[PDB]
Amino acid sequence: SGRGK
Amino acid sequence: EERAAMDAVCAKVDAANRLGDPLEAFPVFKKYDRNGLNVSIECKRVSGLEPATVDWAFDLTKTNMQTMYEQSEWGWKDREKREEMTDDRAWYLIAWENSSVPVAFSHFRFDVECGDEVLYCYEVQLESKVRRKGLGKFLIQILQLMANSTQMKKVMLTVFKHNHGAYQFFREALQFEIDDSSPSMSGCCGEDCSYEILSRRT
Ligand SMILES: *C(=O)CSCCNC(=O)CCNC(=O)[C@H](O)C(C)(C)COP(=O)(O)OP(=O)(O)OC[C@H]1O[C@@H](n2cnc3c(N)ncnc32)[C@H](O)[C@@H]1OP(=O)(O)O
Ligand SMILES: [N]
Repeated sequence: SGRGK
Repeated sequence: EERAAMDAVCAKVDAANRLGDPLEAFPVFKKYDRNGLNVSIECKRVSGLEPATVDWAFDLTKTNMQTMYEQSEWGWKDREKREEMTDDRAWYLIAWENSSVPVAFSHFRFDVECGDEVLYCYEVQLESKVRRKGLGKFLIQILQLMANSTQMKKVMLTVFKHNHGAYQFFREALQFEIDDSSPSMSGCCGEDCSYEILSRRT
């Protein structure tokens, strides 16, 4: 879930 | 010669984003009928989904994930997540039990990440009642197939360290690696971040 750095 | 490199990469992403049905050639992946399920799977751009389907997908994500987002550095904000899920570039795999009840989905994109063409899995979400039946693994295998068929270099995703079931699913059952972009791959004294970025090369 989501798009982290 | 730096624009030439990103132009070959962006060309492949732009082409994938112009596809009609990325699964047209792969009808065997449009059904999952194991362990009591009878699911039909479709791949559509978000523009092709009914609004009530987008609402179901957002609500399922919030139900499953809100607390874990608040336990992370990110926080949860409805508007930010809804905007991400309804971006024109969003693609969806939707699993419909008996071709009628939505029970699982993935939000994915064809994009560039760290100079590489990737298929980025922004969500994989199942209703509780359909879990531990192999459906999640199958959806990720579809993503892997689409990454291959569009000439992406990897499938990528983010997982919370405190999402222990999903972490074991990706790392052990599906053998995703920790990606070089993950926070844990910078620093030699064991930095402290609540997520990992995982990937699987094509
Ligand atoms: C961002 O989206 C990436 S991180 C995923 C975030 N989503 C999330 O947390 C939503 C809630 N969870 C799910 O929707 C679902 O639990 C998944 C998507 C995490 C996994 O889907 P499935 O339930 O369909 O998993 P299977 O394909 O049946 O599992 C295959 C094998 O993986 C291991 N597995 C899966 N869940 C596990 C949990 N909770 N704990 C330990 N291990 C898990 C098993 O090895 C499993 O095989 P089994 O034969 O043991 O069932
Ligand atoms: N990252």
